[PDB]
This record gives sequence, C-alpha cells and structure tokens, in this order.
Amino acid sequence: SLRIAKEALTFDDVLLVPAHSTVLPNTADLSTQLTKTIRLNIPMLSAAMDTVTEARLAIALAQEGGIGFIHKNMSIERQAEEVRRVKKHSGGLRVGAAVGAGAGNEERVDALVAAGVDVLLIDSSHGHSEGVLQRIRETRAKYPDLQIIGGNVATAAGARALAEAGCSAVKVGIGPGSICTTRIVTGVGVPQITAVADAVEALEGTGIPVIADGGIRFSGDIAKAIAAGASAVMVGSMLAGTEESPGEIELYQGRSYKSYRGMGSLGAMSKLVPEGIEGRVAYKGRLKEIIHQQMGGLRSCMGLTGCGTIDELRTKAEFVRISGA
Amino acid sequence: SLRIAKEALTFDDVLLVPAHSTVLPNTADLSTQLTKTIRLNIPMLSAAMDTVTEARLAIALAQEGGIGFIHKNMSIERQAEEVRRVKKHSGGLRVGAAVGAGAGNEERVDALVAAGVDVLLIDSSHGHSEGVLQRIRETRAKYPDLQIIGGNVATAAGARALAEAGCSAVKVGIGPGSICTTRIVTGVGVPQITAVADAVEALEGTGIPVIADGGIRFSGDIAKAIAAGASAVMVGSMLAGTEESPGEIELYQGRSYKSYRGMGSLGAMSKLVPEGIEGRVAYKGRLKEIIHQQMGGLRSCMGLTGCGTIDELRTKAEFVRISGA
Amino acid sequence: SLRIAKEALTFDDVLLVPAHSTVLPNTADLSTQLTKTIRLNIPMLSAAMDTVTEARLAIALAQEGGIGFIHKNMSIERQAEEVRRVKKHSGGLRVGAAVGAGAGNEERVDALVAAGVDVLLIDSSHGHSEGVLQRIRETRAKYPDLQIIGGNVATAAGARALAEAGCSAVKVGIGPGSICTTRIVTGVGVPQITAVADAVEALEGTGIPVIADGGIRFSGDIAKAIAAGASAVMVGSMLAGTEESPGEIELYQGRSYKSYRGMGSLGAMSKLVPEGIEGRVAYKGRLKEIIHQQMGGLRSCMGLTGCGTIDELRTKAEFVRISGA
Amino acid sequence: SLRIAKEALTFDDVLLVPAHSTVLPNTADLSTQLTKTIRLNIPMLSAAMDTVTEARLAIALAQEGGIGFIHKNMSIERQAEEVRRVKKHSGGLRVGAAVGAGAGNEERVDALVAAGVDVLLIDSSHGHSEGVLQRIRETRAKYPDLQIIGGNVATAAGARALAEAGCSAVKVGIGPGSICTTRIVTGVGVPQITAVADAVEALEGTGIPVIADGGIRFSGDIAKAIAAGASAVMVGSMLAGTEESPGEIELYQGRSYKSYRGMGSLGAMSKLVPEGIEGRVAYKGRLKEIIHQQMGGLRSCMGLTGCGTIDELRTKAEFVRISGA
Ligand SMILES: C[C@@H](Oc1ccc2ncc3c(c2c1)CCOC3)c1cncc(-c2nc(Cl)c[nH]2)c1
Ligand SMILES: C[C@@H](Oc1ccc2ncc3c(c2c1)CCOC3)c1cncc(-c2nc(Cl)c[nH]2)c1
Ligand SMILES: C[C@@H](Oc1ccc2ncc3c(c2c1)CCOC3)c1cncc(-c2nc(Cl)c[nH]2)c1
Ligand SMILES: C[C@@H](Oc1ccc2ncc3c(c2c1)CCOC3)c1cncc(-c2nc(Cl)c[nH]2)c1
Ligand SMILES: O=c1[nH]cnc2c1ncn2[C@@H]1O[C@H](COP(=O)(O)O)[C@@H](O)[C@H]1O
Ligand SMILES: O=c1[nH]cnc2c1ncn2[C@@H]1O[C@H](COP(=O)(O)O)[C@@H](O)[C@H]1O
Ligand SMILES: O=c1[nH]cnc2c1ncn2[C@@H]1O[C@H](COP(=O)(O)O)[C@@H](O)[C@H]1O
Ligand SMILES: O=c1[nH]cnc2c1ncn2[C@@H]1O[C@H](COP(=O)(O)O)[C@@H](O)[C@H]1O
Repeated sequence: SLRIAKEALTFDDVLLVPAHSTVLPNTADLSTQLTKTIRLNIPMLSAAMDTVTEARLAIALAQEGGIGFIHKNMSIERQAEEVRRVKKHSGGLRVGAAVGAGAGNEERVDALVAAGVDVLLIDSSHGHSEGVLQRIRETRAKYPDLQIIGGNVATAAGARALAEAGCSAVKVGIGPGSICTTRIVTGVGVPQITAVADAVEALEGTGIPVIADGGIRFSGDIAKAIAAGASAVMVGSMLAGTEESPGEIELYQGRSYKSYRGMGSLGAMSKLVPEGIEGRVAYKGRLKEIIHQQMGGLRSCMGLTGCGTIDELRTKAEFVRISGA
Repeated sequence: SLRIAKEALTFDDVLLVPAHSTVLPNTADLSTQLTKTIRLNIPMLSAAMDTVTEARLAIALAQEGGIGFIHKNMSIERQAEEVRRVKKHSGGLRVGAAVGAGAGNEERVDALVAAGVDVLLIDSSHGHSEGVLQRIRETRAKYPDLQIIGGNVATAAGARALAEAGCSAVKVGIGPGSICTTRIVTGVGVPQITAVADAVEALEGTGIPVIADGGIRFSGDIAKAIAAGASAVMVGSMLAGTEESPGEIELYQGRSYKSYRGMGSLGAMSKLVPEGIEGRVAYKGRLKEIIHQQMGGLRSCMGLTGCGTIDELRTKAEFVRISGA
Repeated sequence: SLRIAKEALTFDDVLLVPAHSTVLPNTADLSTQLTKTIRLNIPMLSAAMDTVTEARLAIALAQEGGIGFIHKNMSIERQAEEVRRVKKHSGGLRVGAAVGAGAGNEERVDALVAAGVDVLLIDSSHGHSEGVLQRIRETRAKYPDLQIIGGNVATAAGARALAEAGCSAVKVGIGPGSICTTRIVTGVGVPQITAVADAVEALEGTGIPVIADGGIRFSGDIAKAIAAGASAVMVGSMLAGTEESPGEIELYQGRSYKSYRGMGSLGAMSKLVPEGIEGRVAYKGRLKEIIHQQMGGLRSCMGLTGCGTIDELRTKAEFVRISGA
Repeated sequence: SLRIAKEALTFDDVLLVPAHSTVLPNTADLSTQLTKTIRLNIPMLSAAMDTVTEARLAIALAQEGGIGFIHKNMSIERQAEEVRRVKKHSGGLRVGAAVGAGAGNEERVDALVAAGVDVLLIDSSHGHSEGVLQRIRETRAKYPDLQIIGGNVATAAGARALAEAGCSAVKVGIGPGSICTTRIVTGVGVPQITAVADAVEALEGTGIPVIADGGIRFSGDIAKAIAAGASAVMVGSMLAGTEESPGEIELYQGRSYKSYRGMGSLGAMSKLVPEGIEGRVAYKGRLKEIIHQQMGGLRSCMGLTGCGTIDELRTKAEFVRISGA
C-alpha cells in the first residue's frame, strides 16, 4: 500500500476566519519572542542569502524591529566584520549570522561569537541529518548561553530532534522557497502550512519558537504562517531587490532589477546537483516602505481576527480550507 | 494541530439540481422581504460604492423593483440631498444610504433620517468589530423603527452579533468582491456560498433576512446565493459601467469604459493599507437591459428547480458539489 | 445548512480500469438496444440541432449503424418530408424526429407518424417539467406502440418520471453540452458521469435504455458514458462541420468552417434569455471517417477492459477517480 | 451506482517526506535487482522505442549501470545483430530486446536468444490480455532460465497474472507516457503512483520486481516511482534527443531537435486507431551527462529521506498528499 503519512496544506489552501474584535489595526502589538531571551518588535527575519542579507540590509531591518542573517557565502574575516559593522552601529542593534553544518566550521563559529553575534544560524538544507544535530550539540556544549537557530525541518520528529540537540529556535521549510527546485529535483517537500503546524505541535510546552521559512509572497502569507503557530517568518524574495540588499542594480529595458538566486543554484555554488534557480527581481526601493506595507497587512489581519498580539494570532485565529475554485 | 474550522465553498464549487416543476420561467415571482417591513419586487441591491450608486442609479434600480445604497464618500449635505432626490421623485421609490461605523457619524445619520432614508446601512469591512455593534445598538435605541442593515460578516457568530445588536437585515461578505484584495493583504476571507448558508442557519426563526454581498458575476451566481439562503444580493461590478452609475464615460482604443474601484482602494481612500483595487469596466449601457437579462436568468433557474417564489428557491433548491474539472 | 445532495463527477474526473481480456478490438460488438424494439449497430445518435441533423446527415449516420434526429427548427411539412426522404431511401434506414413539449404540437406529431418516423423525440431543456410529462402521457395514449424518447433529465427522480410517463428511452443531460451556457445563466447543471449513473440506477430492471446526451468531445468520453450505464450517446459538436450536416461551408483565413450553435442561442431562437452560444466549427469532412475513428477508439477501450459487447461495457467496466493533476 | 474502484494518484499528487538521515548524497547506493539474477548499478531502463533505443544507446546506458531495450520496429536479422553488437562490445555489457505478444514471434524470440539477449521483453499495450499471458507461458516452458519482462499492466490482478505466467519482472504503465493519447482515445488509464503501489503490493513476497514505465519527466518522478515500490524505472522522453538515440539531428530555427514518437503513433505504425503522438524533442547531448544529473537528483532524495539503498527508498520513504495549490 502507498505510504501516505497525511494530506498537507500550503498557503493557498487556507483562509483566516474573521472573528469578534476589540482590536483596531493601529492598536495591534507585533512584538514576538524569537527565542526565550530575544524579543523582536516585528516578526521578520531576513534570509541568509548572498542576494539578500549583508550588514546594510541587517542594519535597516533591525531598525524596523526585525533581524538580519549574514550569509555564509564569504570568508570568515569578511563575515566577522559584517557582524561587527551591525553590532558597532548606534542604536544597540541585534544581528545573526549563518554557518554550514559540515566539518571545519568551528573556526567560523568562534570568530562570529568574538565579533558579537546575537544568534548563530546553523544553515542546512536538511536539518534532520545526523551531522547537523551533532554540530549543534557540540556548539551548545562549547557555548552554553549562545542563541542558536537550527534548520531546516518540515516534520514533528525533525522539530523535536533540533530542540533536543540544543536549538533556541527551530526553522521550518523544506521546498516552499520561491527559488526552490527540490520538489522537481528530489521529489521531496512538505506544504508549509502543515509543516509549521506539525513542528509547533511537537514543540508545545518547550518554549522553543518556530520560524516559518520560505514561500512568503504577500502579507496574507505572513498572517497565515503565524496563525499556523510560527513566532516569526523568514523572507528572501520579499526583501530581494531592495536598496539595502547586496549586489548592483541592473537595467534591462527601462525597469531596474537586482539578482535573486537560491544558495543551491549553480551560480551560488561556484558535487551536488542544483536545488535552486538564478533569477532577476524588480528593484523594490527602500526596505522601510516594504516593511510598512507588509506589517500594515498583518495589522489589518489582527483587526479582522480580534488578535491583539502575535501570541493571540498564533493560538486563537482559525482557518477554513478552500478548493482551487 | 492546524485550527481548521471547516471546508468552505464558493459559487464555482456548486451547481443547482434540476427538479420536478410546474413553474414556467415567465410565471416565477421575484419579490422578496429585504426586512420584515420592506418588500422588494426583485432581489437586487446596488453596492454603496462611489463608482456605483448615487441618486440616478438608485432611481433606475428602484424603478426595476430593487433598491440603491448612496455611498458615504461625500459630504453629509450632498448625501442627504441625494436621498431627497430619490424620495421626492415620483412613483414612491425607496432608497438606502451608507454610514461609517466609527465615531462622529451621529450627525450624518440624523441628516439621512430627516431626508427620508428608508433603510440605513452601517457600512463596515468588519461587522463583527465591537465598535460596529455598539454604533448599531445606539442607532437602534435612538431610532426604534428605522430599518437598519449591518455588515459585513461571514460567520454564524457574526450574523447572531448583528441581529442581537438590532439589525433589520444582515449583510454577508468577507473577501468575495471582484475588486477585493483582502485575501492577499490580510489572508482573511470566507468563500461566499458557505458564508451565506452559515449566516442564514444562525438566523433561522428570527425573521432577519441575509443579503449576499460580493462576487456575483453572472445570473447563475444570483440563483446560487439565494438557494444558499440569501433573501437578496448586493452587486457592484454587475452595475458598474451602466449609464446611470456616477462618473464619466472614458474612451481608450475605440471601446467605452467607466471607472470601478473598491472603497478600500488608494484612490477611494484619498492610515490603513489598501484592501481593494482601481480598475476600468466596459460601458454596459442602460441598467434596465442589464436587470432584464439577469432576472431572466433567475427566472429560468426557478423554472428548472420548480421554485415559484424567492422563498421556495431559498428553502427547497438543492446543490451538487463539483470538482475543478 | 447548505443543501448539498452529493458530489457529482464529469468525464475528466474518471478513467476506465484495464482488466483481464479475451477481447481483441476488431472482435468487439458495438450493437445496442436504443429501445426494447430498436437495436442499433453503433451506439451513436446525432443531435436534434439545426446545425447538425437533417435528412442528409440522418441517412449517412443510419448507413454507419446509428440514427439521426431531424430538428424541430422548420415547418411541419418540411420536417415530415425530411423524414420521408430518409424512410423512402433504399436500405431500410431508421429515422427519428424532434418535437417541442408545449401546446400545439399534436399536428406536428401526427404528420411525423404518418411520414413513417421510427422514434419520436420529445425535445425539452427540462424533461422533469409537468408540461413535458403530460404531453408524453398523451402521445403514449394516442400512439401506444410508437417509440418515444423523452428528455432531458439529470437525476434518478427525473428518469423515473419520464419512464412512468411512457418513454421507450430516457435522455440524460442538463448542462454538459459544448455550446451550453445554462451553468452560467441559471446556475443549474449536473456533471454527466453522475447524471447518467443516477438515471441508469433508477431505471434498473425496467428495460428502458438511457441516452448520454452532451459533452462528448473524444471517443474516450463515449466509452466512459457507456460504462456509466448509457446504452448510447447523442453527439452535436462531434458531427457538426461534417459534409452531410446542414448549412454552407464558409472560408475564414484559408481553413474551411461550418456554423454550430445551441438551439437556445439568440440565432436559433430568432421571451427566454439564451442558454446557448453561436460558434464556428472546423470542416470535418465525410461523416464515415469520423465514425470509423471514434468507433475505433471505443473498440480499443473494449479490448483494454475485456468487454466484448456494449452490455458488458455498461455493466462490468470499472473506473478510478483522478485529481486535477 | 457508479463503479469507482478507488481514487488514484499521479506523480504531481504527492511529495516525499524528509526524515532522520545518516546518508550523504555521495554515499547512496543506486544498485537494484531488475530480476532475481540481474542486478543493475543504476535503476534505469531505456524504452523499447524506435526513437529511443538501438545498439548505440543500449551500449551507452549499460556503461552507466543501466540497461537498454532494442525496439521491435525492425527485421528479425537487424534486431539479432543489434543485440550481438551490444553483447560482443567489450566490458561484459547486458542488453534486452522487445517482441510483440501476437502470433508469429517464436522465430524472432529464437533469434534473440541465439544472439545472446540477457532479458526478453514481451512488449504489449495490454499485458492483462489472455494472448499475452499465453505467449509468456509458452516462452517460459521453452526457455526455463531466460529472464522475461512482461507488461504493461496497472492493477494488482494484472501484476499477479504476469507473475503467474512466468515473468521474471513486471512492467507497470497504462496511459502515463508523455506521448500517450489512450486516455483521450479509449478513456482508459491508471495514475502511475497508484498503479505501481498496487502492482508491488500484489507481488510482495514473490521476489518479482516492478518496473515503473512512463511519465518520468524529472529525477523527482524517479524517486517517487521507487518509493511507490518500483525497483527500476523505464524512460522514453528523458533519453530521446540524446546523441546515442537513433535517427538524425534536425535544425528548425537555430536549435537542434530529434524525433520522438509513440510506438502507437501513425508514423510508427506505417487496423488500430493511433494511441500515441509524433513529436520533436530538443537535442539533449551525450547520455552520460543526462544520467549524471538525474542520478544526482535521486542521490539528494536518498540523503533527504535517510535511505542509503534503493531497497530502503522502496520500503521506508513516506509521502504526503498535496492539493493542486
Ligand atoms: C544544492 C544545494 O541546495 C540547497 C541549498 C540551500 C537550501 N536551503 C534551504 C532549503 C533547500 C536548500 C537547497 C532545499 C530544501 O528546502 C530548504 C544543497 C547544498 N547542500 C546540501 C544539499 C543536500 N543535502 C541533502 Cl541530504 C540533499 N541535498 C543541497
Ligand atoms: C482599506 C479598507 O478596505 C476595505 C474597505 C471597504 C470594504 N468593504 C467591504 C469588504 C472589505 C472592505 C475593505 C474587505 C472584506 O470584505 C468586504 C478598510 C477600511 N476600513 C477599515 C478596514 C479594516 N478594518 C479592519 Cl479590522 C481590517 N481592515 C479596511
Ligand atoms: C433558451 C433555451 O435554451 C435551451 C434550448 C435547448 C436546450 N437543450 C438541451 C439542454 C438545454 C437547452 C437550453 C439546457 C440544459 O441542458 C440541456 C430554452 C428553450 N426553452 C426552454 C428553456 C427553459 N426552460 C426552463 Cl424551465 C428553463 N429554461 C430554455
Ligand atoms: C495503436 C497502438 O498503441 C499503443 C502502442 C504501444 C503502447 N505501449 C505502451 C502503452 C500503450 C501503447 C499503445 C497504451 C497504454 O499504455 C502503455 C496499439 C498497438 N497494439 C495494440 C493496441 C491495443 N490493444 C488493445 Cl486491447 C487496445 N489497444 C494499441
Ligand atoms: O537554492 C535553494 N533551494 C531551496 N531553498 C533555498 C535555496 N536557497 C535558499 N532557500 C530557502 O528559501 C528561503 C527563501 O524563500 P522565499 O522567501 O520564498 O524566497 C531561504 O530562507 C531558504 O530557506
Ligand atoms: O476595497 C474594497 N475591498 C473589498 N471589498 C470591497 C471594497 N469595496 C467594496 N467592497 C465590497 O465588494 C462589494 C462589491 O462586489 P462585486 O459585486 O463582486 O464587485 C461591495 O458591495 C462591498 O461589500
Ligand atoms: O442552446 C443550448 N443550450 C444547452 N444545451 C443545448 C443547446 N442546444 C442543444 N443543447 C444540447 O447539447 C447537445 C449537444 O452537445 P455536444 O455534443 O457537447 O455539442 C444536444 O444534443 C442538446 O441536448
Ligand atoms: O504510442 C504509444 N502510446 C502510449 N504509450 C506508449 C506509446 N509508445 C510507447 N509508450 C509507452 O510510453 C513509455 C515512454 O514514456 P515517457 O518516458 O513518459 O516518454 C514507453 O516505455 C511505453 O511504455
């Protein structure tokens, strides 16, 4: 018999239900616990991608109440300096940095901790791999108070494995990324709404938050991911093409564009087969206006569902399942 | 676990079932109770939109047996005068007018009642909000015999809240509008066929009619909304572009067009994020021919289902659920 | 609660299951009982449409083993003569003719019986209407041995009503036609695979055959309709544009075309609202080659399912339900 | 009642679930048992098609660890020589050859066995036909140790019939082929994921492997077919257009192309109605690079699911069912 574990739902399969409300959108509280010790003012994390987050974007997002993750596609010294630029900037801004879950990253981790990184991100395409869990346990043993985010997983067993390995937060997302091709390459993936809810249910009572990573296209997707139980979302394409993101602005016909590619694309890699594409994204302008629009959407959702806080949205808001029609 | 209340159906998910009939389409009775005191000759209400209903369109629709709703996107004096133009016109025509459910609308309400409004519409994007319910209770206490329509809701709890607050009729529709973007902006919405049936079931035995507002594209949608339990439908895009609607006729290539926009669009608003789009609709001609075609479709449905009255269509007609294919 | 009778399936929702077979496609028997007295060599009926069947097409199809139905969109004398042309032609060919189920058709019926019609077709868009049933009972009382086909219905109750009224065969199809717009105009319809199976189940043990009318696009649709329980299919678009069909061949760019329209289209009608469209269909050539291709498809199905006769296909062949993917 | 055996799933209906892993993609073992005596290094079989496999392609694939099947669309002497070219080539390469399941193929079979064929393929569009089973039983009685593959089937009963008739391996696939039109022509077919799992369940404990034949578009489809229980896959379009495939390279605008057609197409046939199309496929280059890319995809799947061997992927990997969205 076919080994079907369950049916799984994506953002477009569901809608949030309007409910009794004493919440006006302008009164909604967007603060969230990223970890037990780190509280963000907005539930936004920027992707650890070489076309998305470097010190400039990490500074702009932290200023909006979120947090950036400096990508690992650079030298140890360049990354430690990128972290130093964010930390040494005025305002007491928080920063995160990504590391590979393979052998020979102890040096990179030691440098980032010294540079003052607030949260270390163990960046894996398969968080349920034994090698990833081992590296996390080792990092936890060496740095007992360091805030660690481990990912990516898309199951209850995967979330429990990362929490047991020492993770301060668990990142969810196997195949939902706008630039992902793993569903076609490996045939592997879990629709994000089910992936998040499963990971959240597995971690109930532990105080370990879940980050919904990948596939956020609109502010409505942000709202859905949070009501599925995520404490925050991680975005790539939503912040790609912004002024603050790395790389140069390019002109095609008349419209301005920026590069956006998966970290598993042929370009980002230069022997695994690619699991990501290389694309062009339209120039979005300043990050501040993007965040204001998206958070505004989230605020209006909170008004419609009568959820005054992120925690209320996470635990009270209900969904309806819809057809393709 | 994912908090899925139920699966919800839209117009395209269902079809009406043909049944034994002694009803010829030309013999079908289209009259309906809008409220316990107001009976319409056709189950048609025009949308309270600045690109749809002003005195001219309200006069033409009332002449066809329906009722118009003068939009709130004007001064108090202009609106009271628009109501006076419809009331003072010969034929003893009925009119409705829309008001916001916020603070400082008591003055607008007093002026509309003085002008002779037959039905006051409390026009909210979220009828289940405490502020909306409070304003309704206050209006009911001040004007005990005034016919009041409150909306919008899309749940059984929302319909009960509006009926308990004093509403003479409840308006249903969260996200189905042709110009709506709330599903993408907030992630909130309820497919209209389920939304209507839920609200109708909640109000059974109360004598409070349900209005199906939004997403009516064809006469088949009208028939479906009524068999889902609605006593009448409210239409925006179906009457936009008609000769009688406000605004000027514009020429693009050779074809004539008129403006059609959500009341939550950037244009209609000029700090909430927009929940509606701004568009162009083809010039439809006289309202009379549109109503004759649409009511004709409804008449043929009534013949096919053997339902001689609106009340029979509401309570007897059955559906089949269909796939995307 | 929403009055959903059941889920209903169309041709594209299902596939036939291959089974043990001793049947080669060239050995399959395509003969079928249209009525208890009329046996056809192929399960094909041509539509009673003014762009499909007149004496020329009725002669060509009867020669292939099927039967034509002369449309009612002409004078009584012209129709009686069209029937006489088919009957008086050599080969002992069978013909059918269509009549409206309204008042003042007794004269048309008397003329067709005199002209030698083998099967009278009471042609209604709503066979479950009391007026249709009454006219059938009257025709049966006047002509006790006349083969009568009544339609259209799409339910078990509708099939039983027609069989009780005196029908020799029941025609199924509410909304499946390629040129139908009733689903959009009235919101009424039943997906054809469910409609046929329901009507067949209602008539089990009665010996009254079911005709699957409308929506046949490919030979695979023919096979599915028969395995759903239909004894024969009725086709419009499949035979439109053939050399033998009425009307003139028209040239557009370089390709040859013929007119194809619903009997409920504005053109075919010239006060009901139209329930059909007016279109152009590509010139198909001789009917003989179309029938050879389509029957060939049916033969290969019979080989794949191990069904040597139409009756075996009707009662033994199984389906699988498929998704949109 | 409608005779629906069950719902059936295709590749796009499912996704593989990531799981605990100690498997790195470079460490995955791709070897598989094609039969109890024949073990392949990669789970790849090339289609027995006149636009896909001749001696040149059969040599290149065997060199990669797979096996080719020389098509039957040639003379007995040409086919025996094509088999001799592969066998006599250095490296001790294995080859297969296809034969029709009709009368007068005993001569073709005797010649292929003499030429040194490692596996005889009884090539039928309907493996559950009595004629096919009879020819297999006869071949098994004459050549008791000859490795025989019989197909095609898409049910549990069909798999059991082929295994009982003497098949060393069973081939599954009724309608999934990229160039197949049987779903439209006959209305027959079974979605491949259900077809494979059903055939595998029927053959559990017998040691008779199942080959998933048809519809493989991406490496993700390969992974899914194997986790559905197939020991190997058979590919047509994936290897069409390669340098090693038969036929000439053609130039259209600037891009290079090769012919790809079903064996049931009008062209491949030159009295059954065609069940396949004739098309052009882009020139893919050397087979070696195609296999490296596709096997790489399979390796990454094995890493994601924690399945170190083909047998582990076949029996341990789980699926989630997804919607169209
Ligand atoms: C080619 C490259 O692809 C990526 C890179 C980054 C990703 N980042 C996040 C996600 C995915 C990613 C894929 C795919 C799943 O969804 C989330 C890659 C890099 N290193 C390891 C793998 C791998 N290991 C196993 Cl085991 C199977 N393949 C893949
Ligand atoms: C921007 C503007 O958008 C509209 C306007 C009119 C509407 N009229 C009807 C409907 C919708 C509408 C949206 C959306 C839901 O479906 C029906 C708006 C105006 N004032 C309040 C809101 C709001 N309050 C909460 Cl709380 C959340 N957002 C939204
Ligand atoms: C306009 C015209 O439309 C047709 C004509 C022929 C048809 N022939 C077959 C079918 C349909 C047809 C619709 C629609 C349903 O599917 C099968 C029409 C002609 N006379 C009566 C009706 C009618 N009576 C009720 Cl009561 C409701 N409307 C409709
Ligand atoms: C026209 C030709 O078509 C093919 C040829 C090769 C195929 N090879 C594999 C598959 C299919 C094929 C169809 C269709 C089903 O899926 C797999 C054909 C050749 N000889 C027999 C048949 C046949 N016999 C029965 Cl009985 C019904 N029709 C069909
Ligand atoms: O090449 C890749 N393949 C698959 N997923 C990737 C790749 N690179 C990054 N990702 C993921 O995709 C996310 C961005 O998704 P987006 O916001 O939908 O564009 C990142 O945060 C990663 O988890
Ligand atoms: O900006 C907006 N966003 C969402 N819904 C709106 C907006 N403006 C009006 N509506 C609703 O949409 C209805 C019109 O829907 P339509 O008939 O499908 O075009 C109105 O009666 C309102 O209930
Ligand atoms: O105007 C019309 N509307 C709806 N159905 C029609 C109309 N005219 C004919 N039909 C039906 O459509 C059938 C033809 O369907 P087709 O074979 O799919 O084109 C006829 O046999 C009638 O039952
Ligand atoms: O004409 C045909 N019709 C249907 N299936 C065919 C035909 N010719 C070959 N096939 C099947 O299609 C397979 C190739 O499928 P593909 O890999 O999806 O292109 C072959 O291995 C056969 O089983």
